[PDB]
Amino acid sequence: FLGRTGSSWFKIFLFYLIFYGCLAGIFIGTIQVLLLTLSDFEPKYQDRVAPPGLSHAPYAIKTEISFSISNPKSYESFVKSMHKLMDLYNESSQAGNSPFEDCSDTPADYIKRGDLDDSQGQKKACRFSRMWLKNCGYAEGKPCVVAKLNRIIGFYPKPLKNTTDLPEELQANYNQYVLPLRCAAREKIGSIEYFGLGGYAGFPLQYYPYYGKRLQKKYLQPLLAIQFTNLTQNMELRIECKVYGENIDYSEKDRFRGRFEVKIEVKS
Amino acid sequence: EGPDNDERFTYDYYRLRVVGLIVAAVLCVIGIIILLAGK
Amino acid sequence: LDELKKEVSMDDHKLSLDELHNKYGTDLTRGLTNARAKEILARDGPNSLTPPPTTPEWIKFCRQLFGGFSILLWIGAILCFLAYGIQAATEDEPANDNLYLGVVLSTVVIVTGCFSYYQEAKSSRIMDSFKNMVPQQALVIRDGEKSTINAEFVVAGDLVEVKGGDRIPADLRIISAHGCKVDNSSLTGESEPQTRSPEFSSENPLETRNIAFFSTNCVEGTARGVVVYTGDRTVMGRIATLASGLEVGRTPIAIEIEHFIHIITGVAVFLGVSFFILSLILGYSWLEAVIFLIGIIVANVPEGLLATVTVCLTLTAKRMARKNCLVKNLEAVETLGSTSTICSDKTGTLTQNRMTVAHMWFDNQIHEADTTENQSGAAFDKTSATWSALSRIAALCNRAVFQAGQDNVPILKRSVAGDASESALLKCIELCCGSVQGMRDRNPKIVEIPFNSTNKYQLSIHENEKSSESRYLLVMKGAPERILDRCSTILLNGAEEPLKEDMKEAFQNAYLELGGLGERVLGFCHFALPEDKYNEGYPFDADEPNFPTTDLCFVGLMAMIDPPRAAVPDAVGKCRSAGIKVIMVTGDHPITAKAIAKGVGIISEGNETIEDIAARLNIPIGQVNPRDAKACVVHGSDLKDLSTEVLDDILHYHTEIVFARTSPQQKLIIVEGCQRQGAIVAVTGDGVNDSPALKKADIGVAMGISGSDVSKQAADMILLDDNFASIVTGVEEGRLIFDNLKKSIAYTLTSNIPEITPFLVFIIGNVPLPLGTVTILCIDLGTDMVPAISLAYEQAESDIMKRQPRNPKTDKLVNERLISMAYGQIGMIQALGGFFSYFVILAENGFLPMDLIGKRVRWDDRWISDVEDSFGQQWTYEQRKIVEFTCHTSFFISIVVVQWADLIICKTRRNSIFQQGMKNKILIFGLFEETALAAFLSYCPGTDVALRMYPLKPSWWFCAFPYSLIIFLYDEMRRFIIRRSPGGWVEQETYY
Ligand SMILES: *[C@@H]1O[C@H](CO)[C@@H](O[C@@H]2O[C@H](CO)[C@@H](O)[C@H](O)[C@H]2NC(C)=O)[C@H](O)[C@H]1NC(C)=O
Ligand SMILES: CC(C)CCC[C@@H](C)[C@H]1CC[C@H]2[C@@H]3CC=C4C[C@@H](O)CC[C@]4(C)[C@H]3CC[C@]12C
Ligand SMILES: *[C@@H]1O[C@H](CO)[C@@H](O)[C@H](O)[C@H]1NC(C)=O
Ligand SMILES: [K+]
Ligand SMILES: [K+]
Ligand SMILES: [Mg+2]
Ligand SMILES: [Tl+]
Repeated sequence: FLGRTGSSWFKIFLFYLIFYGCLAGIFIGTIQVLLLTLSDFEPKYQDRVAPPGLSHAPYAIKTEISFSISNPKSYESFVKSMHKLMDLYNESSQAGNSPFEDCSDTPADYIKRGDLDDSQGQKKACRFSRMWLKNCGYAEGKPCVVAKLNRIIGFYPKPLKNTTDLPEELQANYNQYVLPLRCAAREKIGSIEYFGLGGYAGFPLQYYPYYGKRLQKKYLQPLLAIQFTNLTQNMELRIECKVYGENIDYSEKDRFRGRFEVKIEVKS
Repeated sequence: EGPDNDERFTYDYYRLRVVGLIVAAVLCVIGIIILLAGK
Repeated sequence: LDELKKEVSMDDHKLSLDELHNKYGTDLTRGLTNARAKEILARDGPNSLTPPPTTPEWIKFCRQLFGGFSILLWIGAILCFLAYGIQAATEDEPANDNLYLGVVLSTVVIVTGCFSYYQEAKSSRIMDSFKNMVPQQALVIRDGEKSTINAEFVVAGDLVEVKGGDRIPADLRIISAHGCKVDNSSLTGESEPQTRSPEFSSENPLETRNIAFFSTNCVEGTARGVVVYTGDRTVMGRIATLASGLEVGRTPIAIEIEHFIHIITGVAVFLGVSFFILSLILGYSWLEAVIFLIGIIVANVPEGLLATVTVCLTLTAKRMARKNCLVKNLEAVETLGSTSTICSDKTGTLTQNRMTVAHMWFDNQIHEADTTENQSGAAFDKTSATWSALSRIAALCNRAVFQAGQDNVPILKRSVAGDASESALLKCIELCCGSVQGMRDRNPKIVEIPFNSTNKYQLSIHENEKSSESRYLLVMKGAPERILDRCSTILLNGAEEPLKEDMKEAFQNAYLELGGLGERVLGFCHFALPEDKYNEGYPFDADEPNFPTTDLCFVGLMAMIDPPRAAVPDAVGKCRSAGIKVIMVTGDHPITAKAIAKGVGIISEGNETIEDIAARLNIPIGQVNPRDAKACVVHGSDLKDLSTEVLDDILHYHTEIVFARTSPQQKLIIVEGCQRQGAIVAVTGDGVNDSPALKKADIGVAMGISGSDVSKQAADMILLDDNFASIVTGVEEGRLIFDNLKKSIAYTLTSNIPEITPFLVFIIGNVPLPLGTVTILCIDLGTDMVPAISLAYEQAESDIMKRQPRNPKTDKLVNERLISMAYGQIGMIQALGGFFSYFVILAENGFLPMDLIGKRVRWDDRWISDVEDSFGQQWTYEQRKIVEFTCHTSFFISIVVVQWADLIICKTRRNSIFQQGMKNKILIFGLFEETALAAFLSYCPGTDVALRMYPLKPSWWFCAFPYSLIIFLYDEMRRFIIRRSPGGWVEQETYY
């Protein structure tokens, strides 16, 4: 033929069949032992998610949400993702004492449901009403963005203490139980309005620590609705929403490390 | 610890780099020694 | 074009002096007119040689920039700029990826260009050396007056004059001469002075006395002649053009390189476009379809391989430089290993090029002297009183002297003023009797008759050094038979005795044997003149026989020859044991050529020519079956009337071939004949008459000390110490480097698979990219470099000089067996070890292997800063990318770790590491430096930006260890099978 005879062509096939078969069987074996060394409830390493990311619902083309108020299908793209998220926080999804629980309607302290063990059933998560998100189809004019803190197993988000000076200096400082979120731009051509649990501009600490998908399915993380009823129009406004805390840090590279990058433009 | 389990989300990449560079250097020296056993 | 120049020349030495003048419109006495000479100048053109048109270095460099790998790397470099252009227009990408990768790849092509350019070097100044043989000026007779003119202004027809010490300015017809002798070594390779006279003495113009040639010099006397040829039209000017004009051609090693380039280029374009369409079918945007292709290019092309080859060659050439063997062309480092036939000059190559005493006949006994340079033999006789009598004649009846200031150099190597035979005798006595000058001071010469054409003897009368005599001793030497007709007694073991027919017959026997050995034989005799008949003041007349020259005492015979170099016989046998055919090709006479052939082992004992059979059986040569003769001796005059097909039959039908009295073109023809049969041929030589053959040879080797400038220009290799044993070393080195290149190539190729497979699974699996493009270049250009080179220092696995020369048609540098092992077996194991570490990194950070399938879409989505892992955690864009790049880093390090084992297995093709050992210090160096480089690239701060290399955790380093070990075991088991059964299965499938 090309290389060899039929007899040789066969033997080279019988070899590579057994050979690659063995190699596949060995590869799988090493994957088995790897998995055997891992927990079902907690990942081996967590230093790469460490400082929590802050992500929002409006799917930004490039950290930007520009549209026209005087146009219907101009914002119907951002309403798709906005709906996708909030559709999960339905009351019909949170039914019965299992696996949900009614928690303080005001920001409270942490809740420990034991260890990362299966020695108990599904760890009961705090309910969250999308109805706590006042004012927010969504904002056809002047968007109503929804913030979110990235989930990390066993992470206890710790707010800053009012020992020294603060950006939003001491205003509504629920020091003991709220992780604040203050959006900014100089360039003050807007109108910041925050909505959340208990009416505070933060995340209620009663939703922590997260026990993971395996030990807490259907779990709901707290949301923080932000509305920009800015009196300006037809210009790119670089708005940055920042979260503050002891376990919260940022990076010049990762522009989502505990903060937002939104470029709103109501070009109408 | 409990709420004070910050060490869980931390890794000493600084020491690791110091050690890694020490090792790389020493392996580089060892190599020179064996090569220079005759030039 | 040069087929005309490969033919024997035609001449006009047969014409009379007068007749020759009519042909050139010339005067025998007055010479040409100033006007007629200038007319002929413009007519024929200058008496000069024009160098052939060369290829500029520009075109030579750029021709390498387009050879398979460079072509693919160019397509990659441009395709980078393509994707970059498409980006800069569509979505403003502030990155530098495609732009920088395009710059890097273009640089890789340029630098790789320098390496191949360095390897494909051609240092040739043939025509320049020939031009150096034309004198600046010549002496001509114009308008009846002699004047010096620019030799280029010399034309056919003018009257030229030459004298001892000057170069022949052009081909001349001798019309007048006085004691003129010439050095025709340019045409023959033999430096013994040849007389020139107006008389025609041979039909063959290269043998007649009435022609003098350009490229030769007058050694003594004076001559006048008419110019018959000028410039390019001279006999050796044509040889110049032939030699300088010959097409170089591709070396065996070069052909091998191009061959695997085709193979690897083939699989590259195959998988390249095979997966380019396979991606579009899967619905991949052309934006991405090209990015994957660039990666495929980089994965398939072994970027550092061609440069490795060059370095391995260079390092092999450095070792040979250290044995006095200079390599002018890097590729010639290997040709000697692939050589199946050596065509060797005799004089100054196989031989020392110096008349040396070989045997002596005295006391009715043949004695043998030591002919070797360094005198590696033993003594023959010292005791016999006869010896001292013969020794005295050899010293006394000798007019040769050592040049001043030689006392530093060895006797046999020092320059001597005199003819070759007298120098030989001088050096013979000086060696075994001490200072000859002393013997010539103790015995003052009073009268002598120098060797005469008519007398055929030379005699001398000396004052006997003996005090009790202080009388007159007569000594003489000459033609053995002439000396015999002048002898009455023979000095036997001390005492004289009558010359009976018995001893006279033993003389003839001794004389015939020595002459049969191709040796020049001389007779020696002396006579103690009677005291009473010769007073202490008796005057001797040299002009008229004033003393007896008959009834003298015969002392002995001495024989001499230009002997082989000490190492030559043994080197010839060694070449022949390695299955190399050795042919002699010489301008010298057949009797001498044949005798040295037997001396060095070109013709082995018992082997006969058709002429030998005929003489032994006493029958006509036509009655001899030529197939009964394995040896042959072909004279150039017969070679001339043979067609190439008939020359091919001679080459095919004889194992032991001697081509004697060959011209320079004839040497070229014999070389081409050998090549025509498909053989790789080496030429060894030292003269300008070897230049065409040396050029045409696959490899020409010139002698460094004895070699002429031309020969060393025409060669690929120079033996700087004239050590012929270096050929044996050269062939051995050549074979070793050929095997080691295979090892180094397999090693380099093996790591291609773990660079290809990640890109494929990236498409078919939709997982995060396991390894990057930059990461690949860190391997092929970084870590693999020193290890791959180090394989050039591997010792032989068996006695390579015991095997036959490779068949260049069947035995390739890269075959299917190499690809099967490198690509199908070992590289495949490396790929898995890479993937394993990849799955380990991701799974330990929260992305278990199961959830990875079909996630790249969301993984690469720059706007999704919340991807969910297996544990329910959310990752930003840059966070998961850090893990991904950490995966690139550990996959990279996995390659290094699996290359550890590969380096050790590529060490040997057959033998076990437990047999060959670990005595390669460069290889061990490679292991340490490779690992140092990898660690540095991972842990050095800032490398995460320039190369996207991230620090690895200690446990990460050990992921591929079990795969590294399986490689070592697998290959060790496999080679154990090879050795345990030379049959073929494992052998014919995987044996590189
Ligand atoms: C989650 O809540 C949303 C609230 O808008 C539900 O949307 C309803 O969709 C139905 C049918 O398309 C409409 O008739 C209603 O007007 C919507 N709102 C309400 C309050 O009922 C959505 O269907 C819910 N999703 C799930 C899975 O239950
Ligand atoms: C990533 C995976 C799926 C690709 C696997 C490719 C396999 C099938 C390839 C890789 C190397 C290949 C072999 C390389 C060498 C030879 C020897 C030659 O004389 C005949 C073909 C043969 C035997 C090839 C057959 C196919 C082969 C085994
Ligand atoms: C939000 O909606 C409420 C009614 O639910 C209305 O009273 C109020 O004006 C709205 N706020 C703004 C800022 O438009
Ligand atoms: K050559
Ligand atoms: K490679
Ligand atoms: Mg010679
Ligand atoms: Tl490569």
